[PDB]
Amino acid sequence: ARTKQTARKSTGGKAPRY
Amino acid sequence: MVSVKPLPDIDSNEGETDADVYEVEDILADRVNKNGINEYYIKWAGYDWYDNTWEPEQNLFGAEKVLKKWKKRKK
Repeated sequence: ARTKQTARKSTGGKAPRY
Repeated sequence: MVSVKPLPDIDSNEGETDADVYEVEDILADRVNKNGINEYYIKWAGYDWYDNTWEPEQNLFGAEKVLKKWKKRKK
């Protein structure tokens, strides 16, 4: 396999507005 | 009320955590907020080529190698 790095990625969020 | 305890709903075994981990191809740029959060322009592999976005260092807990490599070469 290719030696590479991975991380989370914050997949999700909400902007608090009205 | 009913008296029940939690279940092992989360796996304790190590394996495929892709659901919460995407590939880090490399860092493209960086930024810091005024609030005290540092962020980097990550090219996530495994996803679409145009998916790259800024993510906090906080999610880069595994990508310390590549990130610190970036920060070593670029301030």
